Amino acid sequence: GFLGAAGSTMGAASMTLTVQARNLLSGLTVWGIKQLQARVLAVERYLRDQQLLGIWGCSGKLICCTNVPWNSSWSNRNLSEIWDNMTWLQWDKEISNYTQIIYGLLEESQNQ
Amino acid sequence: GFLGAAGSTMGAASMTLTVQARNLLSGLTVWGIKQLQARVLAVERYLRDQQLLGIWGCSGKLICCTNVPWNSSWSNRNLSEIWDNMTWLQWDKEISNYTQIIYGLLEESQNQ
Amino acid sequence: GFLGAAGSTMGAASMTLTVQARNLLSGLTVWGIKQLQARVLAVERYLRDQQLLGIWGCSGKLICCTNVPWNSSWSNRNLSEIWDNMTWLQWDKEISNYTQIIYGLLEESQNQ
Amino acid sequence: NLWVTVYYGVPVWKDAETTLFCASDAKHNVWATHACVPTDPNPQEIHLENVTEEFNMWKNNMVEQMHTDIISLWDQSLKPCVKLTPLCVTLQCTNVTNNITDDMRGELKNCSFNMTTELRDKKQKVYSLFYRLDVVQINNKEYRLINCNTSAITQACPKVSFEPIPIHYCAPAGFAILKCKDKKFNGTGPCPSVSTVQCTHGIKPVVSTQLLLNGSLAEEEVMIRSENITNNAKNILVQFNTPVQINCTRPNNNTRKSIRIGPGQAFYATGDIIGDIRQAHCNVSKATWNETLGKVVKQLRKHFGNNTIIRFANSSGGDLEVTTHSFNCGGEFFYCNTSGLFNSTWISNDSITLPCRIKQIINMWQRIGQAMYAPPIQGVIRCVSNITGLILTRDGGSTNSTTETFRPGGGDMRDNWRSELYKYKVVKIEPLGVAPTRCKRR
Amino acid sequence: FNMTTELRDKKQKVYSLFYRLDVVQINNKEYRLINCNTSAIT
Amino acid sequence: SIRIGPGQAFYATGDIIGDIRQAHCNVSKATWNETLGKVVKQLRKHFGNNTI
Ligand SMILES: *[C@@H]1O[C@H](CO)[C@@H](O[C@@H]2O[C@H](CO)[C@@H](O[C@@H]3O[C@H](CO)[C@@H](O)[C@H](O[C@H]4O[C@H](CO)[C@@H](O)[C@H](O)[C@@H]4O)[C@@H]3O)[C@H](O)[C@H]2NC(C)=O)[C@H](O)[C@H]1NC(C)=O
Ligand SMILES: *[C@@H]1O[C@H](CO)[C@@H](O[C@@H]2O[C@H](CO)[C@@H](O)[C@H](O)[C@H]2NC(C)=O)[C@H](O)[C@H]1NC(C)=O
Ligand SMILES: *[C@@H]1O[C@H](CO)[C@@H](O[C@@H]2O[C@H](CO)[C@@H](O)[C@H](O)[C@H]2NC(C)=O)[C@H](O)[C@H]1NC(C)=O
Ligand SMILES: *[C@@H]1O[C@H](CO)[C@@H](O[C@@H]2O[C@H](CO)[C@@H](O)[C@H](O)[C@H]2NC(C)=O)[C@H](O)[C@H]1NC(C)=O
Ligand SMILES: *[C@@H]1O[C@H](CO)[C@@H](O[C@@H]2O[C@H](CO)[C@@H](O)[C@H](O)[C@H]2NC(C)=O)[C@H](O)[C@H]1NC(C)=O
Ligand SMILES: *[C@@H]1O[C@H](CO)[C@@H](O[C@@H]2O[C@H](CO)[C@@H](O)[C@H](O)[C@H]2NC(C)=O)[C@H](O)[C@H]1NC(C)=O
Ligand SMILES: *[C@@H]1O[C@H](CO)[C@@H](O[C@@H]2O[C@H](CO)[C@@H](O)[C@H](O)[C@H]2NC(C)=O)[C@H](O)[C@H]1NC(C)=O
Ligand SMILES: *[C@@H]1O[C@H](CO)[C@@H](O[C@@H]2O[C@H](CO)[C@@H](O)[C@H](O)[C@H]2NC(C)=O)[C@H](O)[C@H]1NC(C)=O
Ligand SMILES: *[C@@H]1O[C@H](CO)[C@@H](O)[C@H](O)[C@H]1NC(C)=O
Ligand SMILES: *[C@@H]1O[C@H](CO)[C@@H](O)[C@H](O)[C@H]1NC(C)=O
Ligand SMILES: *[C@@H]1O[C@H](CO)[C@@H](O)[C@H](O)[C@H]1NC(C)=O
Ligand SMILES: *[C@@H]1O[C@H](CO)[C@@H](O)[C@H](O)[C@H]1NC(C)=O
Ligand SMILES: *[C@@H]1O[C@H](CO)[C@@H](O)[C@H](O)[C@H]1NC(C)=O
Ligand SMILES: *[C@@H]1O[C@H](CO)[C@@H](O)[C@H](O)[C@H]1NC(C)=O
Ligand SMILES: *[C@@H]1O[C@H](CO)[C@@H](O)[C@H](O)[C@H]1NC(C)=O
Ligand SMILES: *[C@@H]1O[C@H](CO)[C@@H](O)[C@H](O)[C@H]1NC(C)=O
Ligand SMILES: *[C@@H]1O[C@H](CO)[C@@H](O)[C@H](O)[C@H]1NC(C)=O
Ligand SMILES: *[C@@H]1O[C@H](CO)[C@@H](O)[C@H](O)[C@H]1NC(C)=O
Ligand SMILES: *[C@@H]1O[C@H](CO)[C@@H](O)[C@H](O)[C@H]1NC(C)=O
Ligand SMILES: *[C@@H]1O[C@H](CO)[C@@H](O)[C@H](O)[C@H]1NC(C)=O
Repeated sequence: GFLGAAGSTMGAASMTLTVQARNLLSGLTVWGIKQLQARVLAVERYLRDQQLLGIWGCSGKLICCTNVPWNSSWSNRNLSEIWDNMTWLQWDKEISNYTQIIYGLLEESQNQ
Repeated sequence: GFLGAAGSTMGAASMTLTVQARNLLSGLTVWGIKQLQARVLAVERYLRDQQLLGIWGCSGKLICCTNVPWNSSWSNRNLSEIWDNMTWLQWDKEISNYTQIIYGLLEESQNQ
Repeated sequence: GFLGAAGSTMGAASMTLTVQARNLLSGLTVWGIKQLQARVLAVERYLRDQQLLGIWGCSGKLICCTNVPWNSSWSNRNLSEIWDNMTWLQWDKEISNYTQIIYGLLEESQNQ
Repeated sequence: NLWVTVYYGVPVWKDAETTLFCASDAKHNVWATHACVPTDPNPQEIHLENVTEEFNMWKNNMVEQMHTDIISLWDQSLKPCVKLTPLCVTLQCTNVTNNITDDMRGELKNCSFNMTTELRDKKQKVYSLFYRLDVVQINNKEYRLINCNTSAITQACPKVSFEPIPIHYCAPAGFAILKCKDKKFNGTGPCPSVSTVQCTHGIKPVVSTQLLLNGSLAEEEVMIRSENITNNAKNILVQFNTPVQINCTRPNNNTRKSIRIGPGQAFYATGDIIGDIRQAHCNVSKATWNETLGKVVKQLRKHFGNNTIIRFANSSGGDLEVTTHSFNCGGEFFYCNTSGLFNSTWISNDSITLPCRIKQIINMWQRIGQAMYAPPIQGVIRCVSNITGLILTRDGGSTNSTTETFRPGGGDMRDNWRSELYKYKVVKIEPLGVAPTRCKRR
Repeated sequence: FNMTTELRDKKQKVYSLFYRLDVVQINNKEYRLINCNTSAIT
Repeated sequence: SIRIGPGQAFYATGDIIGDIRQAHCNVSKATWNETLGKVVKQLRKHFGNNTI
């Protein structure tokens, strides 16, 4: 179920995105205020993610293709050893350096 | 206006969906906290419905056609006695048993 | 950055919509309650705007073309003196009278 | 070739419970209506054509929420007011003379005592007047306040008024309030004429026993409502068609004196009554009451037979609150004796005068551990009100009883606000449906 | 010891049993609660 | 119960009927010995095999 494919390859974990997608929205006065703030913060994080997806041109989608070509300087590995010999936790650690450049390229490509 | 077509047929109530749609979002410390929780709960319900619609492939729509064929074991009535001789309150009471099967079929059909 | 093109023409300010779009969502017990209400109100305003855009048929867009023709009685200025010799603050003050008619026309045009 | 089509915004609802919020028309009041949202001038009411609903008067949650809100507001209103802890001392009391009447003999007492000052070094000898119901003798004579062995007394803030004002209950987003428009609806069952709203009509939280005051009137006939009419352990709610005017008064000219009991703390005592001393009382019309009772028995003869003798007697046992008509007339709490109203039998210009009593130490909501002291009001007091309902209970006469006896009841305030929130229910909208069409996704 | 009554006019002589760890002697004998120089007891 | 004010009571100790004895706890000796043996056996993995 939830986070079940955390140890599987990137390809195997691409077929269960809905499980993680669903578990992000609903899955005295001192304690009452504390619990309320968490519920507001989850909504805010969800709305920020949705706004980013909509700005990129990918509103209402779990997998979305773009027109931005992949620079070989971000990663030189081929598709056989990325989608079949790696997990998302390892991929994030590898591409954590180039994330902002890719996000900016996506935004400016969609706008223009 | 609001809930005006609750006694009309299913066909007549399909032309006034926006009236109900827009009346779901905005239409001491003890009492202050109580009112805040209701406003958070309405937002949470709205966001859950929107996420479900987006997952089904129907984001930003009031009426949405799908690729899932209608099983005759869910209901045997023809279109003449459903859209012209029936209300939504009666239709819900009849198809309440098969709702989860249809929802799962919609999700797995959109994903694949 | 934010509100940078408030003195520029309407044409120049049409290329920086995402700057204003981003700065609308995240950019004792007495004070704790006051701050929470501000965030809830901002979320509600954002959700109402998004629902209106979705109803108009413009879900997940910053610029959206419609099928509603422009009535000459709303404004008689030509495109050369609107997008090149005018700002949005002046345009709002002129078309504030006809906004509701245009909104109703957009809704009834999209529904039909 | 049929396909599933999804519709968002369909008119479907379910039964639900939620928190409704308060609204009031657009300053010192017990029920803080300044914090409630202002009300629209012309509310929207949408008649739902061809819609039949099911209502249950006796399983409504708006009544529970209203009771809780009223209790909470009453408790909140008493926080910043003066505590009367130094008033639990021994008083030396004498009887009151100088132009009392025969019926007022022994009802007032003149009590002297020692009280603290603004300096924590000395005392002052002061005196006041107390009603007989507020002091208990401890063996002139030595008395003490009735409450100084069970609870503590808080003095009501004199700037806050007890006047009830209408309030409206509103439903949040995603909920609606269904309202029954049937004119002969008896509380439970199907209502075929239904409308939808978001706010209820202005309801005044009037607290009274044995008689409903300043309320709503039935449109056609006198209405009789009960959860199980054959069960004598249930109460009977009677709603009038026309109101019965009642005039209540306290005729004594009272004086108020302020005594400083500490730094920034004062106590309002009764001074001297200038003139004569008489008994507070209420007047009702005899002919109007007779006509109303005739209509009530006419409506009652539809559940118990056509040849049964129906007689009205008075209350049977209990404390002062439940055996008397207790109400509040401009800051003073009245307990009136209604033995002249419910005393008659029915077989198939003038006035009625009800004597009343006044009390100053008040225990509300049938609770213990908290008491309130009502400061005296200056001058003569007069009020006029409408009787618009009744609460009755039936005696379980067994062994082939051909007569029925009804006695006034009350005590539980949930039945006071159940006579106003009896035609409303709360529903939750479910705007998602699926149906077979002939459109396929492209 | 002497304790206040429900009336702010008189006292009552009462007694109780205390463990040795709860009372400190102040120079039968005169004792006091261990806490009545540092804090209040609820 | 001693009434110390309007609606306030204080719960004092009265008299102890019978004899007066000391409160105490009992633990098992063999079980405690076995547990201490296991604990010292596990402790001897960080400080050596010949340490007392
Ligand atoms: C049922 O409804 C009737 C009609 O509304 C109601 O009778 C009203 O009672 C009130 C309270 O006694 C009366 O209002 C008072 O009238 C005079 C003139 O103003 C004064 O005694 C009062 O004002 C003084 O006190 C106020 C309190 O703070 C001060 O603000 C003010 O400055 C004055 O000092 C007060 O206004 C009202 O006049 C009557 N109305 C009629 C038509 O007689 C009755 O009480 C209700 N029944 C029940 C059981 O609640
Ligand atoms: C209540 O008793 C008080 C005394 O406790 C009375 O006040 C005194 O009345 C006498 C007789 O008229 C005067 O000489 C005194 O000056 C008054 N004051 C005091 C402080 O003693 C008072 O009249 C009594 N009131 C009633 C209504 O009987
Ligand atoms: C209303 O109350 C009456 C009694 O006043 C109930 O009738 C009783 O039913 C029980 C069995 O449930 C019988 O043993 C009693 O003899 C009945 N009493 C009488 C006087 O006939 C009746 O069931 C109640 N109605 C509801 C709906 O609860
Ligand atoms: C209630 O009615 C009584 C009786 O009419 C009024 O009391 C006084 O009655 C006497 C005769 O018994 C009349 O001479 C007086 O005129 C009446 N008093 C007044 C002030 O008129 C009593 O006042 C009435 N009370 C109310 C509240 O209306
Ligand atoms: C209660 O008091 C009202 C006035 O506050 C009385 O109404 C008056 O009645 C007299 C006598 O019939 C009429 O002359 C007046 O015109 C009435 N005044 C108003 C404003 O209507 C009423 O009769 C009293 N009720 C009772 C039962 O005594
Ligand atoms: C109901 O009415 C009866 C009859 O009037 C009241 O009984 C009277 O009680 C008083 C003392 O309160 C006695 O002096 C009378 O002799 C009693 N009358 C009879 C006929 O026995 C009874 O108190 C009333 N109940 C109430 C007011 O709750
Ligand atoms: C309520 O009123 C009735 C009728 O006036 C009272 O009954 C009278 O009570 C007095 C004493 O208060 C007796 O002397 C009378 O004989 C009673 N009358 C009858 C006809 O029995 C009743 O006591 C009052 N209730 C109270 C004062 O609590
Ligand atoms: C602690 O008390 C328990 C019982 O509460 C003791 O267990 C009992 O031991 C006796 C003697 O061997 C047996 O007959 C009982 O059957 C036991 N009872 C239960 C419920 O098992 C236990 O021995 C006591 N422990 C110590 C250390 O004294
Ligand atoms: C007030 O104090 C005086 C002086 O101690 C005392 O004699 C008297 O009994 C007290 N009570 C009164 C006057 O009620
Ligand atoms: C308080 O005193 C009254 C009058 O003596 C008595 O009836 C009552 O029981 C007392 N209350 C308590 C809680 O003991
Ligand atoms: C009392 O009844 C009269 C006559 O029907 C009516 O005008 C008035 O509004 C009613 N209500 C009050 C609170 O007096
Ligand atoms: C109320 O009316 C319903 C039918 O509408 C009936 O079943 C029920 O017994 C009635 N209750 C009373 C107390 O008359
Ligand atoms: C009450 O007494 C005051 C003070 O003497 C006086 O002004 C007022 O007129 C009196 N009210 C009456 C007699 O109704
Ligand atoms: C009330 O009506 C009854 C029944 O007609 C009658 O016996 C009685 O005398 C009337 N009372 C009055 C008019 O005071
Ligand atoms: C009771 O008597 C009245 C008298 O008007 C009559 O109308 C009604 O039908 C009777 N009810 C019966 C006999 O059940
Ligand atoms: C009750 O009614 C009877 C019969 O008219 C009468 O004698 C008696 O005095 C009445 N009791 C009252 C009014 O308290
Ligand atoms: C209690 O008060 C009495 C009378 O003033 C005093 O003699 C005594 O020492 C006090 N303390 C006690 C009995 O512990
Ligand atoms: C309170 O009294 C105890 C016992 O005499 C003493 O040891 C302690 O220091 C005192 N505490 C303070 C804060 O003086
Ligand atoms: C506990 O173990 C020690 C160490 O072996 C031993 O000397 C002692 O006698 C034991 N105690 C018992 C068995 O009660
Ligand atoms: C300590 O002695 C134990 C005895 O079982 C042995 O297993 C272990 O290897 C020894 N550890 C050393 C020598 O470090």
